[PDB]
Amino acid sequence: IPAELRPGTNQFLTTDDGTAAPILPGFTPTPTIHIPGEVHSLLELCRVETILEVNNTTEATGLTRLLIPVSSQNKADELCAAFMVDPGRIGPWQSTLVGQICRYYTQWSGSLKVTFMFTGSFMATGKMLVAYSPPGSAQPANRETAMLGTHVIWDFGLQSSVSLVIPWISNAGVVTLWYQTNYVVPPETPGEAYIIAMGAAQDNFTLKICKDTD
Amino acid sequence: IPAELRPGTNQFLTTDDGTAAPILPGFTPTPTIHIPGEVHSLLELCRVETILEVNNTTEATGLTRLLIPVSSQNKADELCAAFMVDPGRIGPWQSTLVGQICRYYTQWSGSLKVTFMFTGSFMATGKMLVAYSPPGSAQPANRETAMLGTHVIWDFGLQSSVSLVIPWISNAGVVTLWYQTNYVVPPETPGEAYIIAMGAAQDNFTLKICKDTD
Amino acid sequence: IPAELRPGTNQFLTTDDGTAAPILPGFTPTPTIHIPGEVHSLLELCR
Amino acid sequence: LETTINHFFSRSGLVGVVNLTDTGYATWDIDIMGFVQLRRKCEMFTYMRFNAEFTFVTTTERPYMLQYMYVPPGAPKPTGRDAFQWQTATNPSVFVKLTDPPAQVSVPFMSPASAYQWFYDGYPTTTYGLCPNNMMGTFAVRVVSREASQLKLQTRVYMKLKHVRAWVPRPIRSQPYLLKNFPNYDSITNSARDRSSIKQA
Amino acid sequence: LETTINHFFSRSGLVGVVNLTDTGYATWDIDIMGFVQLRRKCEMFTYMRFNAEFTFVTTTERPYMLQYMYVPPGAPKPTGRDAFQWQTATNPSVFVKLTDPPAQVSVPFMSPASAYQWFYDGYPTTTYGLCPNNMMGTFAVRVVSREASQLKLQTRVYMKLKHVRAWVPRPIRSQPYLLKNFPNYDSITNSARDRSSIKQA
Amino acid sequence: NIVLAYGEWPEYCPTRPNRFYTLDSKMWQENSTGWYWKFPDVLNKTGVFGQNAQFHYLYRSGFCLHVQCNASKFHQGALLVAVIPEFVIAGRGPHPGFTTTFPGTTGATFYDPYVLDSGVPLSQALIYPHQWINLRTNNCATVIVPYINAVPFDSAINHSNFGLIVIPVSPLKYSSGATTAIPITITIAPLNSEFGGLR
Amino acid sequence: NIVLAYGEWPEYCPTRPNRFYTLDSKMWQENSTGWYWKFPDVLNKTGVFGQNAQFHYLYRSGFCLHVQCNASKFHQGALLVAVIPEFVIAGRGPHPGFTTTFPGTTGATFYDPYVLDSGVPLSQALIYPHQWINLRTNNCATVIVPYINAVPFDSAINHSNFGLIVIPVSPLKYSSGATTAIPITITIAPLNSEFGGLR
Repeated sequence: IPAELRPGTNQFLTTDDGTAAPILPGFTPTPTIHIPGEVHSLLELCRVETILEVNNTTEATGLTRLLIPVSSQNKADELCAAFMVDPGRIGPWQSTLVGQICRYYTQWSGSLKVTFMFTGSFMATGKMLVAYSPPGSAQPANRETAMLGTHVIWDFGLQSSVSLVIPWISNAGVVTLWYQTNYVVPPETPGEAYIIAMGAAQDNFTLKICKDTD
Repeated sequence: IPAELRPGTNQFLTTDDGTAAPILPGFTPTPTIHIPGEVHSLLELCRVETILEVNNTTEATGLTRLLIPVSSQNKADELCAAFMVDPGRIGPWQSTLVGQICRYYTQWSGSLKVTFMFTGSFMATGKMLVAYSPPGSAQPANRETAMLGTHVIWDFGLQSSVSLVIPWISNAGVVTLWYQTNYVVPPETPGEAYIIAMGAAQDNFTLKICKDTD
Repeated sequence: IPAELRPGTNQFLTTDDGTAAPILPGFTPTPTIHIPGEVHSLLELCR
Repeated sequence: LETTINHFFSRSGLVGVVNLTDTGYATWDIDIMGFVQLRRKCEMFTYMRFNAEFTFVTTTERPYMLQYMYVPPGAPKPTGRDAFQWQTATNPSVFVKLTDPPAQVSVPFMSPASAYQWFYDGYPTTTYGLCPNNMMGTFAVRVVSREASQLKLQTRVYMKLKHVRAWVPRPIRSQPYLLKNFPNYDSITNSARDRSSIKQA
Repeated sequence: LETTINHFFSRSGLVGVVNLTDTGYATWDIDIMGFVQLRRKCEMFTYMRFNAEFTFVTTTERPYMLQYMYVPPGAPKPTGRDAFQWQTATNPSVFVKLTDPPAQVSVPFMSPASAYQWFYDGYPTTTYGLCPNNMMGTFAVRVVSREASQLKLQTRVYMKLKHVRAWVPRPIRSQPYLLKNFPNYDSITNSARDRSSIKQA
Repeated sequence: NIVLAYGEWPEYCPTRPNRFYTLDSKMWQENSTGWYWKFPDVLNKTGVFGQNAQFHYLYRSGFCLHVQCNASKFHQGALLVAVIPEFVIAGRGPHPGFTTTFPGTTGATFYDPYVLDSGVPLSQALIYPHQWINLRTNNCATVIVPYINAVPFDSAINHSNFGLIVIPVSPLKYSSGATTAIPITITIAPLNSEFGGLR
Repeated sequence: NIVLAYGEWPEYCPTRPNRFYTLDSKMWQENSTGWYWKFPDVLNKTGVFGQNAQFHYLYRSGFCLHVQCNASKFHQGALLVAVIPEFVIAGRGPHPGFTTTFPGTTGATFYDPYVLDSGVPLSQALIYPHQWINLRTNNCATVIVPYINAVPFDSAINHSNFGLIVIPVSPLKYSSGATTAIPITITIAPLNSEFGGLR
């Protein structure tokens, strides 16, 4: 039969589909068994709430950078902590599981959520104003100009944890938290506690073109 | 028609499937007939009980290395013979048919069996304790610490042969045999006999990746 | 489409089956007639 | 999608770089833990299972009949270019000329256990965490002539992973490592770069 | 499986190594009993039946029209490179250039009896155990030019066995053998290496 | 409440031989830094299981855990109970040795908890089946672990299936007059053990 | 009891011509070392079969054997009756000659039984259809052998179809006063002979 050779044959494409010849024909491999915990796609990995570094100052040096301090002498409406919502930029998200698998996959889009929890005594009681701003502006200044946004008045005597759904990032957006009340202790009780943060991605978090890391 | 040439064409693979052109077309070979004893696979070869060398000492030198001596002056519970259950290691199994076709086929697994038979006079009478140990430990020391294993109390007046099924070797395990009684003779009878051993593989004896021998 | 070249292509086998291209396409030969005494195989000669 | 685990491994990157002088030959153990771009993507998981295919690219500095042998795990490695291991028919070898487009061959899954283990906590009975069931063999590149090759050739070995299936995950490595096959880290770097204060995002 | 008798012979190993100077040609009888790796695997059985295919690999030290003739059993072997046996059309020959990928050809089953016999106990009427029905022929490698070749070329011949069927078995050889086609052994080595005593496994 | 490790309910498919064992309670101070145990090693030379794992050289079992610390309402802090499969101590600097990797019932301690002594940062340790013991909500934690191994059997002495880690993330603060240490007791019960072969 | 060589019951598909022949009994001493016969040669120049195999030059037959040794209850030892197809004497050192390879009815003896005079070790000789004559169980052995050849015919004089070997594996020991030698008699009967062509 006649045949021609179009340009592009004698080449090695480095991303190809045609199988080579097997070097050991007739070899039957050892058959698999039911090992529990099989991962089909790595989208299931980035839906795991992992610990978020916030106190990434110079003098942190250890496990103390995994936690946000809460005093008992702070006057009302003074910012406790603040960080950008940026899965991939050099900062707080660089320690979580989202922030590592988004150094791959150049373009991302989705809906991240942020979870806090509290680590004080049972007798303590306070409130927090977890705020949020769209990426148009910078962080607010006062408690009043932060109150008008997407606040969640989270207190301590009832709930020990709270979440917050951030809608539709792409390739900033700033979250803060304000005191909004005093931190109240009974006597013979240590008056310091810490709030560790979390981080995860919800269902519509998609990725695009692959890219090597670091 | 257009066609391309993927990398990997102009090569000789040394394990290939495509037939060359026949050099004598039209030649009809001489047709076969019914020669009895056709072997389809060599798994049928390693299910043949062959004679196992046990007395492979220095001073054996001949047919006397195919047999285990049995005295008539041995005191009770003294080890008559002992050897590893290792189809392929340098030792007793190197003479049998299993031990040659497992120098090929690097990885083996199965269930070997060991058969003995006795070669004394009709008037003789004794017993033997064919023992076995798992490959965790070494051989036992006394008759008592060998009795607790997988013993088969084989005697001479009733049975002239006995087998023993060894479960699930892979890529040691030690078999012995103990006297457990005196060797009893009537007068005008030679008081020495020999026990030759066998060796075979049962049904679930499988092999894996091919390898050249010696 | 992808394709490979197994060893044994660029060779002349001296006992082959593939037809070459005809050098005169469209040429119809002169048709045969009934010449008596046709030999199909040479086994008939040795009898 | 392109976030499935098969597409995440389906690029054919460089593994090892092998050069030979004329000694006369050059061997190379099979290991994927050669570069840091592939180790950080394969200590992600604990149990893996995959077939691999290769490609040998040859850069001189004409064609010769150089071969690429293959050693299945257990067979002895060659010691000289004219030893008797080069003609054992149980070692599948590939004869490829230089000027031809590069060679390509597949390797099936040879480990005795159901999947490869990148983390073993035990002993075979310095012998801590060396599972012998990860051996895949060598290649032992040899130029074929009767004598006096004189090429000074350098090959490159590429690797594509196919049909891969992964089990239970682990977190990624966050520090550089000293040794080749051990997680030793010489205690410390951080994970996130610092900023000025806890405020002022 | 891979313990069937077809897979046990299905590797293409080396058989003979043939070199030619310019004399001018080089012949080679067909025999599988050349190396000990194939003799110990073929004195296993008594009656065999198989088709074979070959491959000729050429290592100089450009392309020439060297041919590979074939002699069916009974035809006369060539005596000179310009004799009249090179043009007999009943000998199937294969013209292959040097720079091309290597030649490959199949040979059908030519013995007069139903299967090949590796053990004959009788006479054709020093003539003990020489069955003439194992002849398969030669190849007679010749470089083709009008005069003055001047190559100093060396070929290698590979062999794959196909469709093989074996009959009644025999035990393996356990001693080295002196002569080429006789089991003479010069009486003695043992089979199993010794240990200290009958006890102490 | 309870956390199935990857959702198995460990069944089995060699005989088939359940007492609630109780390891000895560790004291937790201010400047403590963590513990680890590496099952199924700590059940050796202990009980009828120890007489079934030292003599038999094939093994398969699953476990049910119960980590429980008792603290009054005037303390604070939060632990972290994770179950890591094939947990390998790296060694600093230089291999770690033997009495560091197999601690026995006295579970060994950490040096650098931020990198888990293996170069793996603690920020992402919640991939493993975790359970927060926060001292203002509860005082217990329960993990059920199936048999997670590539080969369907192993030896009991050599190969460790997994490990159990307990890490104080937020340190314990307490006003003066209260007790300095807080105990942590652990309960281990084999679920479906199945041994094989006697030596 | 009886052992069919590879399970044939030898039928046939040239005329079609059964007396129980009896070879002469060999004596077995202490230091004896074996015998072999190489059928169908030993039936030549003997009986009506000898007048049918010397004049006809095509041949096909099958055999029925009966090796039987008579020993009292005060001896011991064990023989080995095997039937080897295409059994070739190698020759030591140098070809063996003619009166060594075709012994006639007086079956020739071995030199080195451990390698069967062909480089083949005796440890694996039980691939062939074997039957143990153990002197404390029985005193007889019976092998039926079909016609095993690639070509469907051969000459009777030149080509030997197979051989019969008798090897003392365990040597004969006896207390003083008993007889020194033990006889071994053999019975040969052709089953389905079919000759062809007369010269």
